[PDB]
Amino acid sequence: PECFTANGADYRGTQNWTALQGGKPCLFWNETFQHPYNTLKYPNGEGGLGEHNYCRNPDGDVSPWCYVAEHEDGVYWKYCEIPACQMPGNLGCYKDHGNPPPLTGTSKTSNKLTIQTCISFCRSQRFKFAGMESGYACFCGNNPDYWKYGEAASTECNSVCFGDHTQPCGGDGRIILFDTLVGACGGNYSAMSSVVYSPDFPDTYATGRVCYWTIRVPGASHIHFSFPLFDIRDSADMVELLDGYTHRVLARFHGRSRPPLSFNVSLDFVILYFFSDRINQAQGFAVLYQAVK
Amino acid sequence: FTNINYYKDSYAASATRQDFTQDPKKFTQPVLDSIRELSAPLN
Amino acid sequence: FTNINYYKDSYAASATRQDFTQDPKKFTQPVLDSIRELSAPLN
Amino acid sequence: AESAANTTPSSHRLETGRVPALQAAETGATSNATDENMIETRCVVNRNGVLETTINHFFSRSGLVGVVNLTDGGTDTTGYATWDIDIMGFVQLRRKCEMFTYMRFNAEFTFVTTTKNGEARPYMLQYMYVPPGAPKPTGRDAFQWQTATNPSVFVKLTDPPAQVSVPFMSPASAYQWFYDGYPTFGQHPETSNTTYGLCPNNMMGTFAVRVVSREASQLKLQTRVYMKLKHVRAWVPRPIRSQPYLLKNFPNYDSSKITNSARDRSSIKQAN
Amino acid sequence: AESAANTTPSSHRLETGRVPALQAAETGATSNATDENMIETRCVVNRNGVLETTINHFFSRSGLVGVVNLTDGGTDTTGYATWDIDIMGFVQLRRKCEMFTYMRFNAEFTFVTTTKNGEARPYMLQYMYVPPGAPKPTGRDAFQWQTATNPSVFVKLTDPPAQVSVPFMSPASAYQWFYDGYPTFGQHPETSNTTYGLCPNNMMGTFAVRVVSREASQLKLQTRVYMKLKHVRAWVPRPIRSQPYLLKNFPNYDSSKITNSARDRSSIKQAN
Amino acid sequence: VETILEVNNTTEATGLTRLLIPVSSQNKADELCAAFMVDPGRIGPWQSTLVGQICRYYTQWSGSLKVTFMFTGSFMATGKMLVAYSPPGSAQPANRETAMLGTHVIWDFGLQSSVSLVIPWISNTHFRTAKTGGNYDYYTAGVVTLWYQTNYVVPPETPGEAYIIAMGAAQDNFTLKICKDTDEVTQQAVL
Amino acid sequence: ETAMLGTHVIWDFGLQSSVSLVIPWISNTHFRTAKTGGNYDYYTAGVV
Amino acid sequence: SDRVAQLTVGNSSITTQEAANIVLAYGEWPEYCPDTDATAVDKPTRPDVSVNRFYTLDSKMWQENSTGWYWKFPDVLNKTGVFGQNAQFHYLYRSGFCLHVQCNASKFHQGALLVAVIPEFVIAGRGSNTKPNEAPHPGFTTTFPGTTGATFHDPYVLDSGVPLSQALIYPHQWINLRTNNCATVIVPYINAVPFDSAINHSNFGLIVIPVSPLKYSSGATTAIPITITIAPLNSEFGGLRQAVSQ
Amino acid sequence: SDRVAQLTVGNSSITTQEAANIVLAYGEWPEYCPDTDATAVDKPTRPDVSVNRFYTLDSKMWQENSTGWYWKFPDVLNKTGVFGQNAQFHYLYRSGFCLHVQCNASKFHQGALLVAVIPEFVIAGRGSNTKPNEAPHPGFTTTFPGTTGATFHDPYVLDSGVPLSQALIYPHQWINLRTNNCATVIVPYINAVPFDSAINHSNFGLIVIPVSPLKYSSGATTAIPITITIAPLNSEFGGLRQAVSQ
Ligand SMILES: *[C@@H]1O[C@H](CO)[C@@H](O)[C@H](O)[C@H]1NC(C)=O
Ligand SMILES: *[C@@H]1O[C@H](CO)[C@@H](O)[C@H](O)[C@H]1NC(C)=O
Ligand SMILES: *[C@@H]1O[C@H](CO)[C@@H](O)[C@H](O)[C@H]1NC(C)=O
Repeated sequence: PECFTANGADYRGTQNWTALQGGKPCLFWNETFQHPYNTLKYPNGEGGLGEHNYCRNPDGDVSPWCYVAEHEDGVYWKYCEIPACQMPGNLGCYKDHGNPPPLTGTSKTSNKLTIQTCISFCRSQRFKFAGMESGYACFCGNNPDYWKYGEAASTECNSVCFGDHTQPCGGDGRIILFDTLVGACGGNYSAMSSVVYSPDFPDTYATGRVCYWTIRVPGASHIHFSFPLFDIRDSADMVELLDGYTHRVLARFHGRSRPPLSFNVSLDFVILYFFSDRINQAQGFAVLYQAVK
Repeated sequence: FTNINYYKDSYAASATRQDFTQDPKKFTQPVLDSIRELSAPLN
Repeated sequence: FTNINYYKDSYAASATRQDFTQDPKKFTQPVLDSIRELSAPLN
Repeated sequence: AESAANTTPSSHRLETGRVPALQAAETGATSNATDENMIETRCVVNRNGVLETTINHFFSRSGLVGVVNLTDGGTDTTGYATWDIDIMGFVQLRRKCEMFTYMRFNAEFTFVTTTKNGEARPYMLQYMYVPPGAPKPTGRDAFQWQTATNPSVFVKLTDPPAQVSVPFMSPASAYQWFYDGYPTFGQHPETSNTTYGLCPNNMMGTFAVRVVSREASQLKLQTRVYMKLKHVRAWVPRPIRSQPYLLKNFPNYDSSKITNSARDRSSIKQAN
Repeated sequence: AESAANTTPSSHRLETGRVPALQAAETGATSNATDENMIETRCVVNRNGVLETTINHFFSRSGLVGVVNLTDGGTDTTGYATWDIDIMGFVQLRRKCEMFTYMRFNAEFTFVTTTKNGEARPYMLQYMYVPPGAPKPTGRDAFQWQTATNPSVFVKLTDPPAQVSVPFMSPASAYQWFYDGYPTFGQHPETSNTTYGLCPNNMMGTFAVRVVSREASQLKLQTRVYMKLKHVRAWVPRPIRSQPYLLKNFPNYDSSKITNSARDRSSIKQAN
Repeated sequence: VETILEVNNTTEATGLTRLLIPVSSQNKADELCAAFMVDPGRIGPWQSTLVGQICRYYTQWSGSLKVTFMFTGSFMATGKMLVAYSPPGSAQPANRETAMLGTHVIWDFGLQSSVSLVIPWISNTHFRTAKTGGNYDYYTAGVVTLWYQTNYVVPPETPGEAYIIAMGAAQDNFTLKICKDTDEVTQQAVL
Repeated sequence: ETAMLGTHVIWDFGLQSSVSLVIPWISNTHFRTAKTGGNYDYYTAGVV
Repeated sequence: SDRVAQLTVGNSSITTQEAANIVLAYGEWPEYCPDTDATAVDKPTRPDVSVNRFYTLDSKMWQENSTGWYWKFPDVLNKTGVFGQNAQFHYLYRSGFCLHVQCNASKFHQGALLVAVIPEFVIAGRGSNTKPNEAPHPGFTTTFPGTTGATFHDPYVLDSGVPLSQALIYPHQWINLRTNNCATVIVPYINAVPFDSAINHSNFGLIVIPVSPLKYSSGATTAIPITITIAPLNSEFGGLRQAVSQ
Repeated sequence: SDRVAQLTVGNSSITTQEAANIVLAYGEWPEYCPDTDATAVDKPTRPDVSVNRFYTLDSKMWQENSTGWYWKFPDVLNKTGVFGQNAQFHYLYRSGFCLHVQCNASKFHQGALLVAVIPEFVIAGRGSNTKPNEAPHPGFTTTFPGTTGATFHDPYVLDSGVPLSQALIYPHQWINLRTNNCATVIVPYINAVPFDSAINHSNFGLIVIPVSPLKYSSGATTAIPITITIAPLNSEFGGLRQAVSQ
């Protein structure tokens, strides 16, 4: 996994094509004096801008994109379909035809529709998969076959949402799939190696959020942790690592503390604590773990 | 006008003049006692 | 003459007769007091 | 009635004995409660038309009826292609047509023929209408293709599609897609009634087509039939089917895996 | 008024009280100073016509409206080609049409289809008009191409261009290219108002086209739409735009790099 | 012609109990019963009626509607209800004191056991498109909510759970426009 | 913006240099007592 | 003056105390075949008494888990009496019908029934097989139940693929146990041919479906039957030959 | 022909099955203020639709130990809808009212209610203190209960020192659960001044008092609510100014 964000804002890859099969090359980020995004005004990164032609996202778009060579046909920029750019919990986009929908369940329409509102609408009714299309949709379901109409390209399903303007809400006749596990408070996690997001991950986290993520594995030796994404700019809210046998605290992370990229614990009953505040909320976490058997 | 036919047959023409005869009381009120509008249906 | 239509619809015809109704005083003199031609506009 | 309906000005009433909003539904009648015997309305004159909702404007659409293949091979060829004329093959025109019990109309069949991969070469075709009782042609050079006392149409592939007018030709007074009965007499089985519901007064012969040539033609044509209704009269309206069609000439549905008439909601006390 | 205007013979005046050349512009009215209340004119009868300057003769031009591509590849093909019907894509007919606020007319869409390098092979096309609310066809062999209760036109490439008449189909009383408002309710953001100015009563469905075949056709067509206005009525004239268009469905202009309405001169005291 | 609305179209229901509205004796003095949308071309209760399929064949509708309820309880069971219609604007009303500001009819359980709430035509334009939301909320019609007026009182030795059948039809000013294909059928097997 | 919801007159400084604001009789009863406040605020007239 | 009625046809009479108004199907009374619409030449017979009377069928107990029942009217009274005997000897047949369904209870029971006629009520087979050799078809006692009757399996789809909710377009009537205890529908001859065999073709069928379930407290009566009577109004017969059974 | 009624005002309608005749208070219909009796100069506004309709309040469960409830009508619907919004901006007000109180039960319940209007229904304080500093006075939610309502403490003396037995001189109506289930009283504008503020003065008040207790056997329903609807007939407003709350 390379993209731990719903729009691919943190994507540092070396794909200098728009698509790997039947694509046109991307222009360099230093040969683009004509357009307002180049390294001549954004040095030292600013989304990732060096002397390359990689598919970045500096403007807060719904997907990574590059500058294509203008062939006197209008469009001078295309979306880059990155196969290894999907947050764990994003199944992909699929087609939507008619009276049999891909997700047999309840539906909801709204004038403000982000990813997390639909995920919470599908989760508060005990459904497994979420889904949305054309900006205003929320299709819940529990069926194991949601690909009955085929899988579509990720560049096709990049219509913007309504409550937020940096998230892709599928497209016209194209539904984007999500799991209901992302952005929740707590879950009996017993898989081998999963990901844990903060509450209301595609949005900002709410005020007064506190939950318990329990990690139990059937007899592994030790667990391995990692912290791909971490952005909290306040001194009140904090993440903790707890032990549930005699209730001792392993580690205490804060906004002013830079956490290590990886460390080890020889335990299998890990507890996660997260006390929110009421003053400032910017972004959550994307803790990825792995258990060693 | 209205594309009159050029044939000896009569079924080979186009649609003839319209007919607005609805008469919808044969389905909505198929009863024998004419129920008044301002009254109780049962006494 | 003038290519009359051969259809049942009325919007499928060509342009009908012209209409020279200009009435340009609704834009040039949109005032209530009728200003005379040989007079001062303000007294 | 060239327009819909007009509303007369109404006012409030404060008196006993007159109840227009208590129409009993046990009588089998529809509530006749208007707006003027209710909340205070105004005077509006309605100029909205009711012309499009008539039966003659509702059934004057062509739609697809049948698809006929013509392989015309070299060693296992057939040459001809018969197709019995029935409209219960494509669920769109069938669903639109099966909301009535007895109908009577005229037809405007149109034949559109194309090639397999898509191409229009100037090959001449021959469309033949075989009424019930006439022998069916067996072979591309059979004796029945003489078309003596038999209507036929000669048209090419590059020409515009042919279009013929078919009258009302049922032996009864009207058509019917629902025949609750039996065509024959005697004893009827209990295990498999393959003869129940067989519409007797609906068979209209078989449509045939071949290619006018001598030896053969290495081509695979595929003609489509479009039937337009006109001069139509309908009787005894029936409810519209809410189950997926399963068979050609028998109304059936899956006992298990039933489809509800409406979709599901989260709760009953919630409009969204 | 079949002609422009006639001039009556005038003469000189030497007297006080009558001032026709002092029309005050603070009143919001246009100066009504004629020639006869000024320099001495003659008697001329004018036979110049005013017929060409009418709205019906000013909007009866076709112009280009839309260009629709159809790749029809072999492995990453699409087959169909939808195009939402809107006239704010080409700045010529848009600039001619956006000098009024409310308009109402009928259309005479004409479809001209050619090949990539330029050639007219006899391939049959199918133009479909999908109204808003009808499902869009997905695929070159989809279920929606049956055209039951849906208008469509079948024409070839070698045939003359098709031409259909479209009526006035807006739910309101007239069209409008300027809607100072909001389509929905609730709270509206301050950063990016992507919903401001969205004309609600202007969407007219989506136009669709495919190739009638079985397998495929290795060809890249490109059809052009020409819409002629007729029976047109205009209200509330607006000033003509003097800035270059920048977006499809939003009137915008460049804050910096502003274009003046007139060109530059050397000095103000010089006519050349 | 009146036809049974399907108001109980949620899950946990079989085919026959899908067309009924349960009425019991509420402990709280005021509660909300079943509610549903007005637009007959929208997926919901108006899908089980004949007028809903007719309006699904066409694309634009006008005119007033009629929803006729029917009480199928016992003879000794009495009570009052409040059926209320509300034009567009805010969401579904939370309490009765907000919902009774619209068009409402006080209904009783007497010898005549059916009331007919009429839904007036309160649109801004002449025609409404039979299409659900998204960007098409411009053509929404409103919400019909059914409220408990007084209670469902019942004598002893009598079942305290009745059912109300909901029926719906059209008025004299109901008119349709542009015809199209319905969306009730998309796929079909080769017959 | 709160005071202009009542009875108001827009006045200019022209050749005529006097405006006359009329104060209409907007009382609930027929007569008002010429008495100040306390418990007698029932007969107040308003603010110009 | 309206909740009471006495229907007398021939030598039979039906008295009631709690009734709604009679339902006349499609606004047409049953009348004799006019000479313009006729196509046979032999003179038809008209008994006018022995075949025009109220024949009472059996009663069926309406339990809590009941689904419904249906009949075929030119088949129910096809073996019982002078009407059946006259219909077995002849080949042509034409008549109207008067209907009456009794269902009484106390003022403490609740429930509602839906009695209606369905012209050309063809029974659908239940299954998910499209092969012609295994496609399920109904038996003869399912298509033509006889004087007994048949039950429903999926009364939500009317056992025909057509929803019950839209079945209010037919001539119908409700039996609400708090309002009335009987329902009456008069139906004329509905067919696309003037005369037709009364053995190989049922014109229409009656259907009784309880949409509101029967509910009562412990202590009341528990046997609630459904009784139906049929009057063949304006019977005509033609084509006299030997008597056939079926 | 008299126990049924449909009251339609504006966009609302009230249907009933068991009703007595409507009660018209003092034989006077609500009418607009005549020019002879008027005293203001500014032209009054008359919405005639948005403020003239049946507003339904909340329901109140009628238990066995209930005492009664009362409201103040130019105060109940003073914050709800166009009538309240129009009454907060204006200073003068004049209107009549149409009343309707629903209370249904089975044919096995017993009890009777008394619904009546009392012009100038001033609430009395309860206590035995004559000193001005400790004399008990009712609070604002007791004098003006709002859209919710207030309960009685001593409904035998109407919470005003006046006996309930003599309260039949007011325009009244009974709700006897064996006879009817609704009561309707139409009342005109009763005041000694033509126009008056609808915020600092309630003209009259509705009162529902169960004199006969609610009784039923074990097994029947136990939730018996009281629902009330109000129609402001012939509303007029004057003296337009800023909107006040209270
Ligand atoms: C993309 O980058 C790689 C370096 O890994 C290089 O070999 C390749 O030529 C580049 N392609 C383009 C189109 O820039
Ligand atoms: C942009 O960067 C590439 C990579 O080093 C380089 O080859 C190219 O010359 C640069 N362009 C300019 C204008 O400096
Ligand atoms: C954790 O253990 C793994 C192997 O068990 C090792 O590769 C990794 O370096 C360890 N991490 C740290 C921070 O020591």
